[PDB]
Amino acid sequence: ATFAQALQFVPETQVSLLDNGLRVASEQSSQPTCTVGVWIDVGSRFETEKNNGAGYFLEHLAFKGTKNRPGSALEKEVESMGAHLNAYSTREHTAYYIKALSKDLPKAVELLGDIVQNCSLEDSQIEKERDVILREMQENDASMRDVVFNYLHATAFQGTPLAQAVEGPSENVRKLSRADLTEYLSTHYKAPRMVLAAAGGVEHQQLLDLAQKHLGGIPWTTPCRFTGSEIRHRDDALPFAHVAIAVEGPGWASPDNVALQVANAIIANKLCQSFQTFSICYAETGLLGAHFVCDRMKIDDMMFVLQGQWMRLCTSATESEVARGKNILRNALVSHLDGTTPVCEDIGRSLLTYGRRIPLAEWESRIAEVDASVVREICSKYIYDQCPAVAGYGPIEQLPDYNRIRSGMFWLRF
Amino acid sequence: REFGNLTRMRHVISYSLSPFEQRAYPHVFTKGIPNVLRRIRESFFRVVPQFVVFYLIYTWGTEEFERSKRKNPAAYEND
Repeated sequence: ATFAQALQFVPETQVSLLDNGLRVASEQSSQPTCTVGVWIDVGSRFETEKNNGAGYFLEHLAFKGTKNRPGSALEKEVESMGAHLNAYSTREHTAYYIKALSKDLPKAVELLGDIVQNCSLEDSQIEKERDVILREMQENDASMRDVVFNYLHATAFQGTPLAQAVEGPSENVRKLSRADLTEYLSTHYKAPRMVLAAAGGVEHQQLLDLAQKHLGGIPWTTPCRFTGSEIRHRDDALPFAHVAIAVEGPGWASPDNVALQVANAIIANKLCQSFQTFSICYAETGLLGAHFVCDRMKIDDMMFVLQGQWMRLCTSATESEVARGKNILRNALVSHLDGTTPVCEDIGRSLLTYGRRIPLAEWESRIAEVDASVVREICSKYIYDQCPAVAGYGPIEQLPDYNRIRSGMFWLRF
Repeated sequence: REFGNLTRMRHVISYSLSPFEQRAYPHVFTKGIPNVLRRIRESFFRVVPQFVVFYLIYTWGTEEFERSKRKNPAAYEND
């Protein structure tokens, strides 16, 4: 039972295409419980400035009422079965998933359909959601990391729909009318842009039957540029500095993603406080970089260490470090896929992203392909001598100026 | 005296662009030349008059020195 041998034991995810275009995917397993869900290829990047907060508002009011049963009735039905409904919205995906028992599958799928097709947008509920989101703005204001990453996206993509926040501006959510939400639903929540994904104790034909019964009535019928800018909010009274630096990364459909993951896994928090590396991926672009918290007096040293690690990977990457990174990536993948909710989310996102559920054997073969020479070449392709996007939430004063940061992206020795 | 601790500024946000993204000579004729012209207009009426007075004094002094050494008709006419 070697690792490569063990990967074959993973059951495949059967995929079927309905008449209206909805893609139904399942990963059956000997699990007492399952997590069904609907994933939609609609996010903030598909919204104009007129309706920037439309998707987040729809997520807020999705469980607050549908035509068949009022919001209280929907919530009571969820709670009585013991299930947990959840939803999330990214700049490119939107998911509603019901986590329940294997024998509760027939109801849950129906629930999803009731949420997806016929959503009751009560005006009073809409105003209540307005108030809730207005409070949630101040709630999110506390989170420094989220503000930093929003700054990073805004400065990196600027004049692109990929740069606006998922929540949207306060004015936009304030003036977002019901008709705008209905138009957003009509133009976006439609098959074949939907994947009904389930895993665990679910039989694929059962899921297909439920989808045809409930999710069968769904209607059948700008250049993204990376600008290496920076944003610098100071607020010197904050305890620790937050910084996120990134460069444009490849989209979802690119072989270089695995090498970049290995490079990130290869990337000393002693100088820092909590330093992390991220490889956010989108359809055609992506943010590959790092994010760390700093003392007021140690931003420069941490930035120097991070950029030195980047340069070392780009120029001279030994085989031992690359092997360690590959092992770390394999362990991270397999450990992340543990759990019913993770595999369901992976199925949905993969279908919305690759058009297919890439098996673990392919992932491991691709990782085995990765070599120190490949790591160096791809890192030089994407990291070496590239204009970065920097976002700093203060206290930032020791953060090097953009010319210094840019000059730190190449080595005079090399 | 290092950059870490110099002063306390609060919620001042600045946006910057990469030197390679932008152009080295923006608004050369739309803004640059009018800006230089307005700067020159502002400083002209405060700088020039002193040097104009200097030039007047220079010319008058040179001419008077020339006149001083070309004279005395009557000094020999009485002879």
